Amino acid sequence: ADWEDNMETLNDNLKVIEKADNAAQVKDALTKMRAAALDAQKATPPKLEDKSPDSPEMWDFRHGFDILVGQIDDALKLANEGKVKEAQAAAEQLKTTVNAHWQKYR
Amino acid sequence: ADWEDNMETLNDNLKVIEKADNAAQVKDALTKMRAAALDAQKATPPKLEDKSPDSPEMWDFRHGFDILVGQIDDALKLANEGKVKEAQAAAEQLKTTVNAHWQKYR
Repeated sequence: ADWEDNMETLNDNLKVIEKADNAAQVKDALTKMRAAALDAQKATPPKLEDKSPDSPEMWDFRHGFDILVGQIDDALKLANEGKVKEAQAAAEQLKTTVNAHWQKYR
Repeated sequence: ADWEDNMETLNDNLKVIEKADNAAQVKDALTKMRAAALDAQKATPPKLEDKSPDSPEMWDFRHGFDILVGQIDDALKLANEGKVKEAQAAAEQLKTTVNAHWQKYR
């Protein structure tokens, strides 16, 4: 539940989704990502330790993770529709944003 | 806390933000919208009462409100930066998505 471990779970489950061959594996990885993205929004990365809870920086942080959760939800939509290849593509598109957020708040 | 009340809250606070003449008014209305959107996302909307909670339609529902929350976050970012004109503009962009979600799931 600290921010780095949640970012790792996001990062690791991206690789898992790409190597995934079946729908259960993709859905499991997306479910783990959604949980990790919501838990990461409750955590404090180093660049936010000294920032007020209503600071623009905190709101920008929350924005990034709420959008990420929204995108993982849409990937879960596709997966549950039986469009698993589309769901994997949707997830893979998150890699640069996950990595960008990882570095921004490091 | 049902979905209809929360959608009404999103609707009416959009007009509050439109007519606001000070920063606290916009920030509080966005705060009320955020609470309404998150509370509305925990609910089951009328259109989906007959659907599994793991259904693609429910993930699409969750995706829409997660994106909406994400956008409210960014408007609160802007308002707390003291760019209330920009916050108002960002909030106007939600009136479209609020109304579309209300129409889809009512």
